[PDB]
Amino acid sequence: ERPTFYRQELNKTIWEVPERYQNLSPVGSGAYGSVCAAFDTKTGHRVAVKKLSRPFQSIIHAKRTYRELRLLKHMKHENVIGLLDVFTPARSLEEFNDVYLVTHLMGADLNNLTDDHVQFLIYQILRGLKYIHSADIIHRDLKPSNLAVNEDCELKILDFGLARHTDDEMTGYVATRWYRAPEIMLNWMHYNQTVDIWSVGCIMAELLTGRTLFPGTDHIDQLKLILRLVGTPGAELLKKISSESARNYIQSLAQMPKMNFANVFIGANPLAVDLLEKMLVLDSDKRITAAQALAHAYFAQYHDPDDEPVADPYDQSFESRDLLIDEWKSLTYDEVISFVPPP
Ligand SMILES: O=C(O)C1=CCCOc2ccccc21
Ligand SMILES: [Cl-]
Ligand SMILES: [Cl-]
Ligand SMILES: [Cl-]
Ligand SMILES: [Cl-]
Ligand SMILES: [Cl-]
Ligand SMILES: [Cl-]
Ligand SMILES: [Mg+2]
Repeated sequence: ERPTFYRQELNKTIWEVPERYQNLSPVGSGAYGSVCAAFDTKTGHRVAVKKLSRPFQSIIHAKRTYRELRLLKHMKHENVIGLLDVFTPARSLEEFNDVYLVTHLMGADLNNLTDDHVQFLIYQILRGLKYIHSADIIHRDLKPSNLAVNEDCELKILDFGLARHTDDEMTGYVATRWYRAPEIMLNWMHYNQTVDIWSVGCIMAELLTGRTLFPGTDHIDQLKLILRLVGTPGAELLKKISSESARNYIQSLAQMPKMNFANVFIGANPLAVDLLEKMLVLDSDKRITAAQALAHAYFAQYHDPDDEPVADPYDQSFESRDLLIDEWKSLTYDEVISFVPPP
């Protein structure tokens, strides 16, 4: 049976939601969309409710809406954001126009530390990342503002199905670039899931020192900071930079050796230094993986190979499919009506 819906004026729009959701109030800066906090009377959770803005206005927007719903419906892991509910007030495909998504309300992020704290926080990021990567999903945007943390230090990874970041968003002295792997920052080559391990290394360093690792003022300044720490590329990696122009620019720089990480991260646990050296490798083929990193001695007090699960298979063949607006809309409607809530 369909629930009863009620209407309220929120975020310059009329919101129409099931009676179970009460005490709606706008929250956040708008970085993830148009979002309200609420109390869910069915589960007892404080929740975040997102109303999608013009979901089917173009082919690009319609496919992005379908992508967000597919990703959120798949993610079922303690250290990753999950979907509590999805709904529409429409009674048929013909009147379907708005989509609402519901998740747990998270109070703070990593921006808002003993060595034991660093162990637990990085362990949880890697546990969630092992799950994400087992489904052949690449996050691309791990950074402190995308990591929700509660009073008991428990952590969830955020940011799935939103618009790809623009060139302007990545320009200048901006946190949205400081965590990016060099091969994606400069479009050196076709990248893969190894980009996310670079980002984890940048996050871990910052928790240990209290300071951004590579706070570049622009793309080139940031590359210079990176190469000073990890060394200039050797002939093996240069061959793999398929961009002719990017390869030529790199060879204009004087060669530099990799620095001594024990003299950069002064006083840190030697096991933390060792792990950072294995994450912050310029050649992405040679970086440690999430599954390998969980078994590193730095995490000995938390690692349990019987409690680090992998994901069900995730079919993303739709990503290479060309459809019309109304076809993406119908696929999205089908995914709304088939949703089954978690236990
Ligand atoms: O990455 C996302 O899609 C979300 C992040 C948290 C804030 O907005 C959301 C609301 C509902 C479901 C998901 C999200
Ligand atoms: Cl209800
Ligand atoms: Cl609707
Ligand atoms: Cl951030
Ligand atoms: Cl992106
Ligand atoms: Cl030189
Ligand atoms: Cl699937
Ligand atoms: Mg993002």
